[PDB]
Amino acid sequence: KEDAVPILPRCRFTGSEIRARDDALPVAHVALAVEGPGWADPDNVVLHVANAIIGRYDRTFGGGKHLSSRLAALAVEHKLCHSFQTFNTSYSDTGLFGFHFVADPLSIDDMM
Amino acid sequence: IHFGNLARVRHIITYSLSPFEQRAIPNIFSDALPNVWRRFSSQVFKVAPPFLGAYLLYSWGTQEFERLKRKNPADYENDQ
Repeated sequence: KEDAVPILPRCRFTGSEIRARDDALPVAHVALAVEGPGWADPDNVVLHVANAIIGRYDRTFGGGKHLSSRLAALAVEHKLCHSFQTFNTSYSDTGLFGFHFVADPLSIDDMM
Repeated sequence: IHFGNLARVRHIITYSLSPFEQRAIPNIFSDALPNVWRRFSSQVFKVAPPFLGAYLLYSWGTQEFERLKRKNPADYENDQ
């Protein structure tokens, strides 16, 4: 028993949402993700390449409107958000592939 | 632009499931029907009465009308 590594019970993913609303906060945060494959899967390599195409942004990127990331360009052109990031958080048996962004109340919709 | 200018809301959390993770018509017997009955019960004595009253008036008036069409034997009892 002492030298056997314990296998953890699997965690069920659920398409769903949780909305914590507080209009008194200056900017809104939104994260959206689908279930990932987990460390061992080779696809994680492709997923990361994918996230690279979309990439990330934040009002201090100098590239501004010329950034190669389409989403980044749009965010700039239309003042869509203060920032956004893609991620591919892995775990043993599962993971989270998604993106998170920070925007002003009135631009959440376009950004999303 | 009507979304984002509606109300000043604070401290409310809501949890929701995708439609594909749940059932469309859940707990028909434990929740649905009971409530249907509850809803029916709570309204029946507010709606029914005047409709029942209308019905009566209708029946009376319909019968009272046909009755006035029949002949009263008391108009021919001395027509020899």
